[PDB]
Amino acid sequence: GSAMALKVGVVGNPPFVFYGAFTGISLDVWRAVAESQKWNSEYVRQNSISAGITAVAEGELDILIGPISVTPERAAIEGITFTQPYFSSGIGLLIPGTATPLFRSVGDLKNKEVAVVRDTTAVDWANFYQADVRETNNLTAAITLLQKKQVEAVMFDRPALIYYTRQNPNLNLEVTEIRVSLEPYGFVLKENSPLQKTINVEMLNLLYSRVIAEFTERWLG
Amino acid sequence: GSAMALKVGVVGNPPFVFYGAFTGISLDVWRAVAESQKWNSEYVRQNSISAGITAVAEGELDILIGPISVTPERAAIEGITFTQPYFSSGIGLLIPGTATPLFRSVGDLKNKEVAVVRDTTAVDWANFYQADVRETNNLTAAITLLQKKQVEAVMFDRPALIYYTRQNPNLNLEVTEIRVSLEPYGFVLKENSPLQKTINVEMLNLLYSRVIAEFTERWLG
Ligand SMILES: N[C@@H](CCC(=O)O)C(=O)O
Ligand SMILES: N[C@@H](CCC(=O)O)C(=O)O
Repeated sequence: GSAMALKVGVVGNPPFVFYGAFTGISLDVWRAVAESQKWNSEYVRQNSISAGITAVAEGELDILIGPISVTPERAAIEGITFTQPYFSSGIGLLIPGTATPLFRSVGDLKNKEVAVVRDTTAVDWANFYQADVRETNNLTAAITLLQKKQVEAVMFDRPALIYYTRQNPNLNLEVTEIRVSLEPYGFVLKENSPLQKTINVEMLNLLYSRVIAEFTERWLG
Repeated sequence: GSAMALKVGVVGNPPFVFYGAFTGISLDVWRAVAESQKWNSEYVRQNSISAGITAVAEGELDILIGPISVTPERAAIEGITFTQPYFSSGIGLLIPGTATPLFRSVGDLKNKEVAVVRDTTAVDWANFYQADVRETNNLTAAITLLQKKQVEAVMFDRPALIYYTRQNPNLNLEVTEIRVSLEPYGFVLKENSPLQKTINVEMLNLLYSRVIAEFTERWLG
């Protein structure tokens, strides 16, 4: 097809998004949608979810894809609308194997030095649970702070934390059973976008046919 | 407030919707949204989800509330759009206590006489799993068919089935551990509705603040 390409902003971490050029669960979901419509895409990495959402509202992007948590604050941003969610995720905690007795509930987060990645929902949850929040630029940085000793835990999306531990079994880090929150992931479109219905219908088809589950199993099963 | 009332279509069964005038989890969610905006409502019972969706598309209703499963086929209906989902439900099976050994998986549904309520997602799931589908007008009718012997099971939303058994412990009916599907519940608005963002933001607030969980616990905890 020689039709104008949709400008797709990409943000997020493994296993939902990997940067080569772009792969992961979120990319698999988007590509299945685009292919079903024979649409062309032009991918543009975004610095953060906030930057990406503004780019969609300002018309610089047609859609923002990735493991984007659907939150009240984000849904309130003028000019944008979320698609139906395609994944139900949880925000968890990564800690040293020796610290497992210390982290048994969210109440245990109070006053503990917790590392979080900037512009992620974890920043707000860590503040809400009264932790000693230490913001970092990326997950690697947050985990490097855990490997040193500045922090006692890293709060971030559970699938990303589990994926990380699986690439570094040598580290002896553990993802607690604690679920700080349950959050749905969705894509972001311009409000009243003429693409909204088509995208929702296709994402729902992928969801109900268990195709999204297959994508997830390929990266985290 | 003397502002024009929003026309709210109501459809569904307990514990999400009860008909006096209207109560239940779905009504609690909607009322919390309306109250936060100081909106006036005018409730109109709908015969079915399909009828209700058409009424929203045709402008007869401003919104359709209830335990409405967000499906690809419904999302594809012209002129409407679903809100963000507010509940994650499962479609289950109600069977006699003596039949528990017979229903251990969806594969066991093949050729079994299954009762379903017309215009519910269960009709499609029962057909998909190759059951001997017997459509009925309402849940009471489907269960009355189970109490007789025309059917070997009733396929319907799990929370409604559990609620039913709890009002009739004398019956000795059991809700199997089988989950035929996992489906999100949402409300239906007119496509590009000027109410969409406000409604989504409020429903998300209720969700994240655990208020929706409190509503559910009040009727099924
Ligand atoms: N789900 C997180 C982002 C997770 C990630 O960057 O992988 C958020 O929406 O803030
Ligand atoms: N969730 C079902 C309806 C359940 C009910 O009527 O209570 C559907 O969307 O078909």
